[PDB]
Amino acid sequence: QDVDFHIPLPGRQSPDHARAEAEQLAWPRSLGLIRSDAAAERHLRGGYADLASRFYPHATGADLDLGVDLMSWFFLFDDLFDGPRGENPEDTKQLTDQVAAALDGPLPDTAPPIAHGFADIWRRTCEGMTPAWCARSARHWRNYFDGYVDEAESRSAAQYLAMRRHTIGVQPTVDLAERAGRFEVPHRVFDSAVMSAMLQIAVDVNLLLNDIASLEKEEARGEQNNMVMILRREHGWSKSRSVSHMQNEVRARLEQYLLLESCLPKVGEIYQLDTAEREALERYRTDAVRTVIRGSYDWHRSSG
Repeated sequence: QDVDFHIPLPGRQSPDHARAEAEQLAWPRSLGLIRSDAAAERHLRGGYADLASRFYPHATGADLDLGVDLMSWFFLFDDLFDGPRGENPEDTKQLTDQVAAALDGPLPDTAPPIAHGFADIWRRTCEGMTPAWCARSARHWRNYFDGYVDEAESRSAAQYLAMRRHTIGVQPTVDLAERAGRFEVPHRVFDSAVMSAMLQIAVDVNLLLNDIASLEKEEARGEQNNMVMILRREHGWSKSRSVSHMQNEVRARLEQYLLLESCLPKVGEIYQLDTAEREALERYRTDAVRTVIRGSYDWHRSSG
């Protein structure tokens, strides 16, 4: 909670958010993901419908619900690896595969509820979008899953960031902004060195914000796979020099984000984007990439 940062983007949040936070439970309940009332309340206090409403400021009604549900599923799924299952590449994969199976076709009734939940989400993420968009999203989900498997394997900052960039969930998050918004950035521009650089900054910034906010919690339990802990190790720094340096890393990433944003008009020329395309890319910049950057910061300033 509350550490100062340099984030020059407009804070926004969906006008339909309250109604969204109110009906939050019907979904995870009906899919067996939350059984008892104390678990429901343990959920309400993570504040996932709030975060959804900042990542997806442009959404409403069922489109906002799909985001709320993604946010819920995200944390529910993450819990299942807090156990012993998290240090054995084979129990992780064991699970992973049953969830990732949903990307290829229908699931056997005997699949865990965390996998039927995911399928309900994906069935809704893709309906109405184009086949190619759909396939690009699926590719992203599979690395997410493999991210968890390559993490269980582990029993260096550049090595830490390396594995963390997949497990964080940013990309499939951003992908959902397109679906909720009902638009799609030009596929050829999505693959561009400039945009993927903007995407790598959204990811990096998110895990640095995240690692700072939860500093006192993972510390009390001995975890050494946290940016702060790792930064004192590699460099031999005091816990306060490790935190300032991260604020710096963020500040510098945000500076550059803006630099890249200015190269965007020229990038649209290079790809000879037409009028509609030039616009879908504008939406993507302001409604998907920006919101994932700012939404998280605004959120860590009250909830979760």
